[PDB]
Amino acid sequence: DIQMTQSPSTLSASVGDRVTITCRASQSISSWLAWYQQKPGKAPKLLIYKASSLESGVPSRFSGSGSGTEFTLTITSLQPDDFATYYCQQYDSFSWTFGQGTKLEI
Amino acid sequence: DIQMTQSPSTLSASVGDRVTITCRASQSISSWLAWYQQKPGKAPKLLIYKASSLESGVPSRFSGSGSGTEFTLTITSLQPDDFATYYCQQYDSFSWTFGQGTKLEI
Amino acid sequence: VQLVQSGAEVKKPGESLKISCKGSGYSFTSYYWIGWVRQMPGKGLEWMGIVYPDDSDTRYSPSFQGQVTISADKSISTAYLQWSSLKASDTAMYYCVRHPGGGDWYFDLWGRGTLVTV
Amino acid sequence: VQLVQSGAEVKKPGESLKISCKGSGYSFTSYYWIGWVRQMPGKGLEWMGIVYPDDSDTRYSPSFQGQVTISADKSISTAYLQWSSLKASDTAMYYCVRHPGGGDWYFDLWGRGTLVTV
Amino acid sequence: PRTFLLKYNENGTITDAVDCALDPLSETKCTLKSFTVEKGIYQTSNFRVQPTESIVRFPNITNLCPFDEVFNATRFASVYAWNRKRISNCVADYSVLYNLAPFFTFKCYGVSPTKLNDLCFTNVYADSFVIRGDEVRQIAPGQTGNIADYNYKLPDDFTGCVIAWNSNKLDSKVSGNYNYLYRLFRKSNLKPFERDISTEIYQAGNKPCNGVAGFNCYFPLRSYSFRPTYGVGHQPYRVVVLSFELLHAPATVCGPKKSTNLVKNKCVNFNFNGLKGTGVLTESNKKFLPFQQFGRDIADTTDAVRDPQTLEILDITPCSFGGVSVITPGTNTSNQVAVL
Amino acid sequence: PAYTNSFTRGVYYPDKVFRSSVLHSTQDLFLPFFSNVTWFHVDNPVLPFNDGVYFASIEKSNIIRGWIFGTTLDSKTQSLLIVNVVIKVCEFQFCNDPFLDHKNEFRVYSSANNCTFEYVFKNLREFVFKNIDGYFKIYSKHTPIIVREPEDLPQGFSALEPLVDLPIGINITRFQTLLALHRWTAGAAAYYVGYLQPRTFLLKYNENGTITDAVDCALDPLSETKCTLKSFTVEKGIYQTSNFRV
Amino acid sequence: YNLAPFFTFKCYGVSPTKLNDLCFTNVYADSFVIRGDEVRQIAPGQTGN
Ligand SMILES: *[C@@H]1O[C@H](CO)[C@@H](O[C@@H]2O[C@H](CO)[C@@H](O)[C@H](O)[C@H]2NC(C)=O)[C@H](O)[C@H]1NC(C)=O
Ligand SMILES: *[C@@H]1O[C@H](CO)[C@@H](O)[C@H](O)[C@H]1NC(C)=O
Ligand SMILES: *[C@@H]1O[C@H](CO)[C@@H](O)[C@H](O)[C@H]1NC(C)=O
Ligand SMILES: *[C@@H]1O[C@H](CO)[C@@H](O)[C@H](O)[C@H]1NC(C)=O
Repeated sequence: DIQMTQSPSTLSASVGDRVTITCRASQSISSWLAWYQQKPGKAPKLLIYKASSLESGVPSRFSGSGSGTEFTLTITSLQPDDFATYYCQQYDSFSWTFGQGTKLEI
Repeated sequence: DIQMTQSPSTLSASVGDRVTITCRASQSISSWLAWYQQKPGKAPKLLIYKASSLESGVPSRFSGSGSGTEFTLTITSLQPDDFATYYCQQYDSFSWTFGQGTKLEI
Repeated sequence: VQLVQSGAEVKKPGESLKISCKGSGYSFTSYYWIGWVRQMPGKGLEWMGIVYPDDSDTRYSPSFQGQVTISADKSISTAYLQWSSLKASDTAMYYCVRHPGGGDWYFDLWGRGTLVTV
Repeated sequence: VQLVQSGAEVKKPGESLKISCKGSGYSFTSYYWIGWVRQMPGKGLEWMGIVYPDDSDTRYSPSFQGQVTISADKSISTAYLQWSSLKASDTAMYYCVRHPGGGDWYFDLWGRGTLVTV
Repeated sequence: PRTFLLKYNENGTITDAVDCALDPLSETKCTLKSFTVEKGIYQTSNFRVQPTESIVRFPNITNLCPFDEVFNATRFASVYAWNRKRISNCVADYSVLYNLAPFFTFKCYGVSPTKLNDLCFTNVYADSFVIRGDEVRQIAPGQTGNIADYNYKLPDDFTGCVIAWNSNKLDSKVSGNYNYLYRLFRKSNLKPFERDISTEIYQAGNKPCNGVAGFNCYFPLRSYSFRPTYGVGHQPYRVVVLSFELLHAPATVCGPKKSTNLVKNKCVNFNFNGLKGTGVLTESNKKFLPFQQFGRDIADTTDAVRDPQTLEILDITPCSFGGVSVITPGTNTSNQVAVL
Repeated sequence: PAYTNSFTRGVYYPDKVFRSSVLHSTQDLFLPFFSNVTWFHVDNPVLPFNDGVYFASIEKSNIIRGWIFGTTLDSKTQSLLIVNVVIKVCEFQFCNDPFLDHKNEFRVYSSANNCTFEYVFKNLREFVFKNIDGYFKIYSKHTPIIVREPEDLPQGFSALEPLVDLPIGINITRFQTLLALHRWTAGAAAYYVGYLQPRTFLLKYNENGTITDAVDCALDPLSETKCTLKSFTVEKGIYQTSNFRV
Repeated sequence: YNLAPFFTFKCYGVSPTKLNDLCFTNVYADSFVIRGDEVRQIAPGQTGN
């Protein structure tokens, strides 16, 4: 199974900051990465598909980039809406795997 | 696209009279004409299919005849509900075409 | 054995228009050709297209081909008439109609109707 | 356009249980892959499996292969996760998810979740 | 099961019989079609040494071929950019293919399916793509259509198997899957096993088409728009074409056959990398170049072979045979015979 | 353009079958005997590809390192790069002057995109390049040679053994030699190009399996007589060899 | 070749591909409707109702 390692495990930043979560894959997965956001006690919300294309209904400040091993999820300005755990899911191949997750915190 | 001309465009006849309506085809159709009753603001209801047989729920007063290019629709005794628009459509070949319609008045 | 159409609605030009027809009261709904007929205000009926719900095969009149898109959701026994680029000419009341099988290609069942004015 | 999931169920270890989720608000339900994803409390998301309601085709994950039993019924558009002999480790949130076909295998819709407690 | 010569008398009663295989005299009787033999020498049958045992020699390879990646890939390539994967240096078990699905097509050319596990191939190549179901017929030698003409052309003398199955579950999207593309316009038909990935605008007319995309100026590639609702003919089908070279050579790909020990100087049945025969294998002084794996005589019959394991040159000689002649004084004189 | 005589060069082993003490007739793409082969000094023109190419190189310092094969030799069409071995079938945007500079290195292409296939005067290296059924076949033979005149191809017989077959699957109509500018100033090395033709050859396999000699059947009436009689020696007489047909 | 997804096109005495390259003296098209299992009955020298 393709293994997703997501860094950093916990990140603390203030409102209005810019953050760059990174996700790395054991095997090259082209651009088939999805970025999800889960608030505590809430279902995760799909944010990024095709590693750059934002899901409709998601704030435009979210952005994704990278291919192959490296993937970067960048938020230009943080808000209390942005403070939730972030996951990276590869869908290049079956037996889909999720990243450990990043706990974005105030 | 078989073309249908329906004559006369409007007909006025007293209640209880026998009324005849002619549907003419651009090219011959082998008894594949259908006659519909459309009351104002209502859904057309099938009276006659194959130009001879009549749909269930239609009284015997309504009748049809003809073959080839020429077809006829006849009412022996008129009724208050009988007066309304009448349509003829060929289903011999696709791209089905309707008649212009005949408005019936007392 | 009835066809219930979507409620009549008014939309401005350039909008996407979808009209829904659901058939009830007869079994094997997917095996009946379901089509749409257009009546302009003060005009005769014009056949527009038909769809086979089982295989989604579509047939269109030459005038309405491309201009309309007719689809069939066999799962919920429904047929959809989809118009793009609504215009003033796209003002008429539409009938959902049912076809018998075999060589009988008249419209045995007619819906109540769906007026659309642009 | 969202998935409705059953309420939380609490059972002692060694008991069979079945958790149901039905999608609603979207057409062609049986032609969308419906999956289960497990999140251990205070742990990362783990994809459990997926099922195609139309033909009842399942693709379980290797970790959960031979243990979970995911099935589906297209009549009510409901996907069932049947777990037999609940073990102690089987105390986690279960999310019903839907994902599109084609190359887009990402889980666009997520269910609210069931608090399966063992 | 035996051959007998039966004497029917005037009344139809079998009054005597001769067992043709009993002894040389009876064989002479059967060959002469008579119960009496005159003095002379008669050619009756052929002596032939029979093989004592069966020997199988296949390359010392155990790793299975990567058919799993070819057939169980999450997303296949488009037909205009069909993907070619080299299958080599592995054991090819073709039994796994049958079990996967009720295949729409598992049609083989130049071979039979059931015998694929008994053969060795020099270098297998798997070409994978996605097409429409109605276009599945165009994946065959000497076919006409958009896929054959402008996307993927099979050679007329094509040796290999075309496998096509329904991929509605994985390649159809309700909104529509536009990822898969096919070439619709090209200047000339593709030669067999050639790939065109050029995106230059097709100039049907005289006026140039530098991206104008006008009349007679079209982008060659077009989308498929697979949807689950459409019928089987419009549903996507995944196609893998396995092409292999059967003429014997250093065989990287072989079936799952367990090699026996190499036994020399005895008449044996032998199977060297799918080459089956009967003969005596002996040490050979013939010097083979590395690409040379067997030797042929003037009748194009394999007279020397190279052992797949030990890379040893072995001469193959037919097991001893000859004619058999029966010298008889005559059945009237005696039943004694001599055998030459 | 300078020209010279191929003599009996350019003969390769038709198949992988071992044959000994036999005369074998084979129909294949061969270099015609005594053909007019164009010879260059180190000059890297875009020589066309016409059903196959025979490329000979006489040198001692490895000026010729490879070749590029393509139809347009630009990014719009996919092309083959072979260099001394790295083989790449990519949509190369080749430079007008492809050469390699070595420092005591690839100037061939500005960029390489959408790769589909990846693989990794006393010396005469003879090569045969063919492109059939999407397969690029390369045959090779190396011989130490001594030349009285550098221009002349050595007169004799040597056979080219199969080197490699590549499933490149492209349309090749042109080729260019890759030259090493040495330590730019590069010393001239002789390289000869002869175009292969569909020809029938009669090959003599000796006791050790080597192709010692051959007869090119369509060279002249004597060779056609030899091929018809399936012998390299013809006795006195008159022989019906073939039929001329317009 | 655009008629129905899986049409059965069976040519006796000719090839499906070669029809465009040939000239035909007299051509007749015979149209009818039958059961699918009876389709194989429509061939030279076959047995069926
Ligand atoms: C591709 O995936 C399928 C499904 O997982 C594999 O098919 C299974 O193969 C095993 C061993 O060969 C059998 O025991 C199962 O019964 C098969 N399952 C089904 C549903 O057929 C298949 O082996 C994989 N690889 C290839 C090359 O097809
Ligand atoms: C190969 O390329 C040449 C020139 O680019 C062209 O004339 C020819 O038609 C091409 N052949 C094929 C089979 O694409
Ligand atoms: C070879 O070609 C050159 C120029 O094309 C010509 O001058 C010469 O005579 C030719 N030689 C032979 C043997 O054909
Ligand atoms: C060729 O490479 C270019 C450069 O990235 C890319 O835009 C194009 O899509 C590629 N062509 C194909 C057929 O992949």
